[PDB]
Amino acid sequence: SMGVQVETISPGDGRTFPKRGQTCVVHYTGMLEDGKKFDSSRDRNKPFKFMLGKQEVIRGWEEGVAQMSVGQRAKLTISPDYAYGATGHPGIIPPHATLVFDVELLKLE
Ligand SMILES: C=C1CCN2C(=O)COc3cccc(c3)[C@@H](CCc3ccc(OC)c(OC)c3)OC(=O)[C@@H]3CCCCN3C(=O)C(=O)C(C)(C)COC(=O)[C@H](C)NC(=O)[C@H]2C1
Repeated sequence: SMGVQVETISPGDGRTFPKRGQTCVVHYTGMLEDGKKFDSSRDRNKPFKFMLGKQEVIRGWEEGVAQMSVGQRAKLTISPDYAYGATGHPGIIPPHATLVFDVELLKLE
């Protein structure tokens, strides 16, 4: 029940929530719980896309972004259980890391 915490930064439209099969178009910035940024689609000036229902992203995103409506900006705090677990992500994220993502849901495709 606490694998991902979603805290609203600015609201969306309150009606359009992503469904399985839909593609979410987002800008994000990921950091360790300490605060050290490890990636951001904003640094590439190009939104990230992922389709729900396909195991395309860590579980904290799959459940976390589905709680967001189009336009919403939110802070997602994801336990290692819902992220990279005991293994981490090769050369990026250590074992048992708590992650924090600033996510803006731009549109659905
Ligand atoms: C210019 C580019 C560099 C090369 N390039 C990629 O190499 C694509 O890399 C990914 C794409 C989609 C999802 C993934 C990783 C997955 C990782 C693989 C995966 C998939 C599913 C899992 O379960 C079912 C899982 O369970 C363990 C693991 O990333 C995630 O889910 C979460 C949530 C979505 C945002 C990224 N995410 C992170 O953590 C991070 O910020 C990373 C990966 C450290 C850094 O991301 C990036 O640079 C972004 C994405 N790269 C790109 O935009 C393209 C273009």
